[PDB]
Amino acid sequence: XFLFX
Amino acid sequence: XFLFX
Amino acid sequence: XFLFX
Amino acid sequence: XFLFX
Amino acid sequence: TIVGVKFNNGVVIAADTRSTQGPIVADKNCAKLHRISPKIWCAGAGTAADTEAVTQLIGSNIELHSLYTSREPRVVSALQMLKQHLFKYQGHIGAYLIVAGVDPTGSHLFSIHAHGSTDVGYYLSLGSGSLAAMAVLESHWKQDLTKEEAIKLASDAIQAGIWNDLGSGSNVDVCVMEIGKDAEYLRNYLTPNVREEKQKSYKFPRGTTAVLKESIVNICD
Amino acid sequence: QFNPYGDNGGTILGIAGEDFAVLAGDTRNITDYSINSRYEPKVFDCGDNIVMSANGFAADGDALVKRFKNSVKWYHFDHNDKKLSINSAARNIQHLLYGKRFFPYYVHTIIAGLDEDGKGAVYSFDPVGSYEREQCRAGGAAASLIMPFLDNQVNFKNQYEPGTNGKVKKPLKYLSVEEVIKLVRDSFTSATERHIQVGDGLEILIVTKDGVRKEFYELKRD
Amino acid sequence: TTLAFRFQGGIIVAVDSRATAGNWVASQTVKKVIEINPFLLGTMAGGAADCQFWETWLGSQCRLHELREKERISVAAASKILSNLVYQYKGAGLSMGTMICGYTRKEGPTIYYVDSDGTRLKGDIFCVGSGQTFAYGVLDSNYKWDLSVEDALYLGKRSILAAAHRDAYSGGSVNLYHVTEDGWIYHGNHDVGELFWKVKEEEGSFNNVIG
Amino acid sequence: SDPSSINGGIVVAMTGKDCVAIACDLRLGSQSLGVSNKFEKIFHYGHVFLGITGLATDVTTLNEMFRYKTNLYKLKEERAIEPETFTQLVSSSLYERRFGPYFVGPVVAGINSKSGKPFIAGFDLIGCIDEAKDFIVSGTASDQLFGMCESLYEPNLEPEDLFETISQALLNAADRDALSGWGAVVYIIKKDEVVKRYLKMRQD
Amino acid sequence: MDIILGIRVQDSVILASSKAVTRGISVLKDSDDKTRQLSPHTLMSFAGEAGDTVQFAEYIQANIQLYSIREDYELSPQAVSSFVRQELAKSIRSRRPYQVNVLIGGYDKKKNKPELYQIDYLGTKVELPYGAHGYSGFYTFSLLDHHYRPDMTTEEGLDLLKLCVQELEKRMPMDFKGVIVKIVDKDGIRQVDDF
Amino acid sequence: MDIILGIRVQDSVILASSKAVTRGISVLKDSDDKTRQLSPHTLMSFAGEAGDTVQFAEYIQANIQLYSIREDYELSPQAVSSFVRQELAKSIRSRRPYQVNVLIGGYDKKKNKPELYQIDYLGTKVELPYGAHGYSGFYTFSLLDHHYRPDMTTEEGLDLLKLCVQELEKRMPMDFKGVIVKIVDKDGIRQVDDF
Amino acid sequence: GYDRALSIFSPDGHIFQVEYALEAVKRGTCAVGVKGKNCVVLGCERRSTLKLQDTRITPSKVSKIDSHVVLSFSGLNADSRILIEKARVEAQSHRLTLEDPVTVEYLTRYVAGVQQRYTQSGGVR
Amino acid sequence: TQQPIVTGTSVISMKYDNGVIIAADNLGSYGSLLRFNGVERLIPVGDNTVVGISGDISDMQHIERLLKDLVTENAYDNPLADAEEALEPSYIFEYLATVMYQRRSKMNPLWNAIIVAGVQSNGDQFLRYVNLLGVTYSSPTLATGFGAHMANPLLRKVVDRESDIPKTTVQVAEEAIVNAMRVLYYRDARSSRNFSLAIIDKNTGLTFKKNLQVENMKWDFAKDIKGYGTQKI
Amino acid sequence: SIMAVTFKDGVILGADSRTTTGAYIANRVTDKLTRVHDKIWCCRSGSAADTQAIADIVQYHLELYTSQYGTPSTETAASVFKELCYENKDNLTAGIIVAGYDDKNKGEVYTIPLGGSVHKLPYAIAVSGSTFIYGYCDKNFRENMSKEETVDFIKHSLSQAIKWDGSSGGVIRMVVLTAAGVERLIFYPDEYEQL
Amino acid sequence: SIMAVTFKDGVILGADSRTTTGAYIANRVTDKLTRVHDKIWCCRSGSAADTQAIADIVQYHLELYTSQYGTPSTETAASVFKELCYENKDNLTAGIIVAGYDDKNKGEVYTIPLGGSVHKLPYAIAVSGSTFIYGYCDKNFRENMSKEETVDFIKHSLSQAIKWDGSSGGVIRMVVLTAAGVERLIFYPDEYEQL
Ligand SMILES: [Cl-]
Ligand SMILES: [Cl-]
Ligand SMILES: [Mg+2]
Ligand SMILES: [Mg+2]
Repeated sequence: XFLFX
Repeated sequence: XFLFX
Repeated sequence: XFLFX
Repeated sequence: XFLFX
Repeated sequence: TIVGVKFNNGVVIAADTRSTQGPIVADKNCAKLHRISPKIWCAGAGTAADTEAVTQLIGSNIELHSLYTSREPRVVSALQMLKQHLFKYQGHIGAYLIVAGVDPTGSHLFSIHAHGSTDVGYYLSLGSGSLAAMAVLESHWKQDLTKEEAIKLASDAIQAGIWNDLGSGSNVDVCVMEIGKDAEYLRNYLTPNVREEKQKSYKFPRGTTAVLKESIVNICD
Repeated sequence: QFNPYGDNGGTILGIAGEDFAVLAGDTRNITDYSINSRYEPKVFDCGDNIVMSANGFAADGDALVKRFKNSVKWYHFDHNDKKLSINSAARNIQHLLYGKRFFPYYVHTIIAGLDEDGKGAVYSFDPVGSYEREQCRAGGAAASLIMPFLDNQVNFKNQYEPGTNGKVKKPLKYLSVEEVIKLVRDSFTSATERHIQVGDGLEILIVTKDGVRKEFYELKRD
Repeated sequence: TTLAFRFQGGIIVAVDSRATAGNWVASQTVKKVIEINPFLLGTMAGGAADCQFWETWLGSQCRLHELREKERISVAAASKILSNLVYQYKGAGLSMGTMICGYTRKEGPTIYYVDSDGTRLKGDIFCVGSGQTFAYGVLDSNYKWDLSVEDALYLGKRSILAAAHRDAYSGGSVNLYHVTEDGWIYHGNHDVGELFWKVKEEEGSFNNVIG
Repeated sequence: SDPSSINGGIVVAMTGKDCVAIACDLRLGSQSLGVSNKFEKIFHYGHVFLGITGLATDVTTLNEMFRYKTNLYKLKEERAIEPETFTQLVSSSLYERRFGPYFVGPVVAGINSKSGKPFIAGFDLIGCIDEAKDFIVSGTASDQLFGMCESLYEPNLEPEDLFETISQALLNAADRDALSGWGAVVYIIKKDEVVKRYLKMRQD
Repeated sequence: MDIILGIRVQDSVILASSKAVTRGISVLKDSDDKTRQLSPHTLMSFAGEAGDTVQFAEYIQANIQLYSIREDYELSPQAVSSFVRQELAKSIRSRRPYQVNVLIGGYDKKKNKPELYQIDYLGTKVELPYGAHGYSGFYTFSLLDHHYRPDMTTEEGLDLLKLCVQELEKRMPMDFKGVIVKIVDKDGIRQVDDF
Repeated sequence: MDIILGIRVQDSVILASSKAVTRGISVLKDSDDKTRQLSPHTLMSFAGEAGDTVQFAEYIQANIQLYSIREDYELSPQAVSSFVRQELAKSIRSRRPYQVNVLIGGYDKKKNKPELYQIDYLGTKVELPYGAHGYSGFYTFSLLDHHYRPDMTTEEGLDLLKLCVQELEKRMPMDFKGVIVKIVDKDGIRQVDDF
Repeated sequence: GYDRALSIFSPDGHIFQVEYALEAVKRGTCAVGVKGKNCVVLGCERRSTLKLQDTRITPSKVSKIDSHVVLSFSGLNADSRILIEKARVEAQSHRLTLEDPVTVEYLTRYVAGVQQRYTQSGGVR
Repeated sequence: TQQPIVTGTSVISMKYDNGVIIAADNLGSYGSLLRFNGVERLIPVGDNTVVGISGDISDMQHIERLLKDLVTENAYDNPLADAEEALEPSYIFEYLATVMYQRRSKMNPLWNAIIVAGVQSNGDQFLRYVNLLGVTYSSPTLATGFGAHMANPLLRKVVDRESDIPKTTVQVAEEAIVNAMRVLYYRDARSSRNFSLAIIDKNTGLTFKKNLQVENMKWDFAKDIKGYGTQKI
Repeated sequence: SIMAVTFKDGVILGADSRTTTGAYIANRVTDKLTRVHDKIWCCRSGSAADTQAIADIVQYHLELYTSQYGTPSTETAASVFKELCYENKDNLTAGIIVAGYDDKNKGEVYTIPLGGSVHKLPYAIAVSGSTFIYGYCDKNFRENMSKEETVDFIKHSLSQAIKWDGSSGGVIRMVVLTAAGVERLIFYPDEYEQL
Repeated sequence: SIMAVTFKDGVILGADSRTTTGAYIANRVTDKLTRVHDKIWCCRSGSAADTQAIADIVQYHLELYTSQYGTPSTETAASVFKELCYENKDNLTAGIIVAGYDDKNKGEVYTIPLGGSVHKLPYAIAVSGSTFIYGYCDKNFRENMSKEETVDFIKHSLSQAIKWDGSSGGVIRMVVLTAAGVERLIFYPDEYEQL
């Protein structure tokens, strides 16, 4: 897997 | 822990 | 287990 | 545990 | 609870006298202060067998080294030999030691951990009571301590461990190593935990126990 | 992962006489190798001449004693201020404990008082509410140290009559309150020497027809 | 160790009195027989609380049946109340080995084995607990249907004694019951300490022991 | 699967006035099953007595080992080994197997033939020495024995009194442990005589 | 490899050993002899892990047969049991331990006494009037505690064993396909042909 | 709860069910009847998890007995088997599934034909000339594939079952303490008193 | 749910809905029960204003609750079916838990209990 | 069930003759000993109670709101809210103790150790501890986390038993607390130099001291320490 | 937090004094700057035991090297460190910065990170348990900086690390390596905190 | 890498544009600065899904708040964010910085870290995926800074984060909140890299 600064 | 023949 | 301050 | 900056 | 305190003309190490199996006190008066050499003494915490065995082995090798070189052994030799041995076994020999002594170089105070790390300090504490002991050492330690001040500080640091740590208890053992003097080992220096008189005597009337058989054992040749 | 249970140490001791009963406990509360308190009572007067102690996980022990004290209060309201007999109290506590059979109270419970014939009574419970009336019971950390000694000195177990070839047992008899308190004091000083979680102070609650009296005695603080 | 067996003279029920917490001997003075009603008995094996609570509860359910039906509950009905209850709790972790023993005119002397798995069995001989194997060996070897009441009582006592000796988790004292048409009768508490030596001397067995 | 609590059993040692006592139960089991009621856990090499609790195969093995070592000692030294020296030998021999230890709780008892001083000592499985004036305990009912000993024991007991104290200490400890009992033996050890008594106890 | 029993009577030692060999849900054999003659007056029964049992038994047999030839002398049952125990006591701290339990029944010709030794896979040796290995003990030990008399004869001992086998057939879950019975006395080792 | 067999012959269905009830290393009963009469011409044998088996069997019995009273009519074996399958098929996606395997032997009075249904704990129903549950099938299926002939008589069917039981007693590891045999025909349900 | 109290007390202490239920019974075809020394007989009237009836399939006035108990009735036919079903279910439930068929007194006490419950439950007549 | 992300370190307290003292450093530490200071962990409730909280900061802020909420609630339809029917330390502690235990019993604990320090209406000193397990105990000296290990031993030298409380003055007690805070700064990796100290005195009321710093630290001896044994330079 | 910076006259090594066990500070006055030769020094991060063992061996190798082949290069010292770290990477957790002064090569800085790789850099900073920072204020560092500028640069950098981090703390120790010799610097918290 | 800084006229929000799945950059031009009200904005770190879901709900709450009670405070917006983050801390991974401008209160910055706690600060910086830095060049930040300074301060700070870190990258986005209105700024790599 999932998108993640 | 408790009792237990 | 043994003896172990 | 052990020592470790 | 084991501590080391450096003073003007030497080093003093102290320890409690409690040995434990789990939550049980196996020995109320065991000696945690070890003679590596006449003027190099060790305080041991952790696995009781490991601290004794590792202290005796290095002590034996130091004695042989002293005979070979015809010189009084040095604390750095005991330190180097201990740390290399402990490092080799990657912490599997659970010995946490405070190494203090006087030699031709001067007075030294070191600590060794089971994995083979060493430190240098004016005051050190090791074992379950180290935090209770260190609190006292941090509160009352000063530069240029006298021998009388150093003994008091060391014994007070052990007392903190005895009272506040469940792992530590019973009496206080002190060893004083002063430059140009014989090391003086004060076994049971303090005995602040004396068992009070029992209310009753549990001495039994003779013949109380039922006996199936009796026989004389032959221990002679 | 969050563990809802802990061990606060401590040890408790109940002994039943002829016309009296004692419930003793050390006053030391611990976590791991730290002392929380040197004086934290865990033996409580619950009213109706019933003394109680729930030793183990202090949070569960406080919760149970609180709930039982409340049970006594509501028994008075619902049954015209009727006195809760020690046998009735014991059955009530079974239901309190078994109520949480699948999330148990991690405590060993002892209550003491007089039965309806005015004779000394001690009941002991497991964590899930199985109970039994006994002359003699130790609970908690140092139960294994105290209990065999009580077998020998209270119930005279393994003691035979001198000269009888171990054929005639030493006869059972009721001990005085004075003789019982001696065994309690010696039981706890012994346990203090050999168990790191036992020490600091000993609080004894004595129950007679006259009511509930307290005695306090110092123990070693190492 | 608990046993119950059927013979000409009714039912013999024998139990020990030991409670253990692991290897710790918690008690030697536990009552592993619940008296329910004058013609009904309950034996307890396994979790002390589980047996004690639910067999005490069973006695209440049996009393209600008799109030609502003006008739004492049957052994079959009483046993099924307990077995249906434990089946509801199946998988939750209840530990109970149990024998419901009683006489009624319509059934005669009846023994039902009931366990926390939900098993309900009718049988002439049962042994339940850690020491059941030790009891079975003595019972099966000397069991006859036409045993005398005095011999049946002794065999039950002897079978528990055998288990108490060999099994680490059985012992203390032997509690004996006899169930007939007139109800159940207590045949006393026999401390294993005194009983063992008496039995050894009189019977001339226990030749493995020194003394 | 805990080596020290498979077979079960206990040893206790006590000092008196010019005497020592060592005692053990006779049970050997396989967990719940009682196998033997004649398994003695106390051995002697001359006038030095060794009790061993724990895994029974290691109890037998260590007895055979210390007989071996003390037999060779006597041949070379031309005298029987003393308790103090034997204690150091037990310690040495156990720590030699530091990372593959014998699962045992040994107890040494005896009187020094030169000084006449009563001596007892205990060890953990890797050979740490517990030297004690009063008493030493070992086995599956060690907690029970610590309780009994700490309350019953007083110093400078006469042999006949010390016998009663150690006997009552063992019997009442064994009766509160499932894996201990099935008979008991008590050795009363004076400077130049040793009495061995079998105790009557409950067989459950 | 399940049931091995032993009874020492007045003048002999009786070993009873189950005949079934099972692997999975199949009984491969119903006539298996779980015993080796170590010497003319010493018999060893065995039970445990497949392969290990026979391999260990035959190894011991060879070593005792070697001693017999070398010294032209029969090793005492006590001596044979002590040797066997030491081999198992070595095994338990090996790379791969022998998982074998043995009974050693022998007649000592010097003492004119029958001797029964029970040794488990750890090397836990014990001398008994009767013994067993596995779950058999749980039934047979209490039974033998009742009916065993020390001055019993061989015939009394065989009837006592029948009682043990009948109890095992009734209460044991698995079918062990009966037992082979062997008697060890002053005249040597013989097999009871019908049981 | 181990061995349940079924054979459908010309004019009847034969169910054979093991008598042993074991828990641990102890055979508690040697006379257990692992069958319930659902209706006068429909019999169900069962094996699986303790408690679940009897609880499920009695539950089905009650529901069929209820249908019989309500409609004053005997539900066909096909109908009873379809009901039973659906109850097991519900069970498998329950919080705690019934771990019970059943054979349903019935005589259909409308078709004048014997019918044997085999349903596992998942609710996997199959109509067979002969069936089994557990490890019994591994021996009995190949045996029945050989000696079975469809036009056999009840006596032939009983002899065929004896062959099955004799094979099981020889090669099965556990002792199932023999079988109770019940015949379902046009005249109802009767138990073979001696087997 | 519909909660209204339909069965309530009147000033004179009567419950009219229960009493009007008895009137429905009085309208019902006659049913008679006579018990002998070793038998019971249940007689039932069938009104003859209905010709071209199929007596094969038409609901019978006497219903088996179990193999040993029977129930006849006077009043609303549709209402009777609900009591008969509940009774038949309870008969099989008793056999399952008590391992014995119902006594006639027990089955009666159950049916009477159902009839009573509908006299002081909200939303029901 | 949860895991604490941002936490506060030890809270230390002790009783003296006329009241109680409580102190806590102003740091929020992360998992790998990272910092985020600017966190007040002493909550004054009324003018007779101070609540010192350690553990999860998010849970601490929730408890802070509950106490603020509690004060508001007590004032509702209460003419004696600022007098006889004012909130007591015993009331505030029991509320918190109740919450901590019913949260642990729902397996969703508040990951905190709490010390309630106050003076009761009759002038009795109140000091009691509660944690995420709902475990409660009282002592002349109370401390959480590292404080239990290092602060308690120092504070117990001043007040070892109940009889020592009357002999202990506020000047002595404050010195002991301030010394103990320095030791924690030396030896605790999650401690900070900045801390808050609160005194509740029956005669002088509640005194709240913020932005306090550790002073008179010993570091000079560090220059003489070279290597780890054999190094001479 | 450790760093080494090359400047005009030589190279400066700097570090903190904090040793941790969990959250407990075992040593608050640790000397993390270690002498392996007169003008070859290293900064130690990771395991205290591992870094000490490695430093002690490297010192032995350079002492032996000096006896046979005379004064060794900083590159040579770095190579010996890498060899021990790379070959024993599986059993070691040591991150080392090597700083040395040659009259030919002046100030050189080599980093041996956890991999056991070697990198020659103008300066190196490792923080948060041996996490070497690329960049780290590259505009803040210039080549041929003054001694005072270098001391100020390291003092600030380490101060910021100690401020954000709890692993780092106590006093700031520095070692200055130049032709002139070896200088030891110490900065106490009260000086470096107000930065 | 996200930060918000309070200055004389208002507050500035800053962030990078990189979204990662493992080491793959899913979005290299991400807008991490999100509008919850006209002059209330937030910086999103942690789960992209979680932060979006929360921001969308907070925007709904403030829209509804504005309809009933008029313009909400930055404190109110922070409270709504905390409530969602604290109550759902078990199922959520969101690190949020809330920056807003009131004419009464001027520029305010609130941080809701992973705990679900709320902290009011003059400025906030989070790097490496929700890791808030205390200190971060406290001497570099002064109160009542000019807009020109503030953009330079954030540009440098984020530039250093992008340089050392691989999680951060792409363009630097800023949002300026003042009485004047809302200004959006973008800085491309070629400008900010040479810093
Ligand atoms: Cl170091
Ligand atoms: Cl996004
Ligand atoms: Mg103590
Ligand atoms: Mg025993």
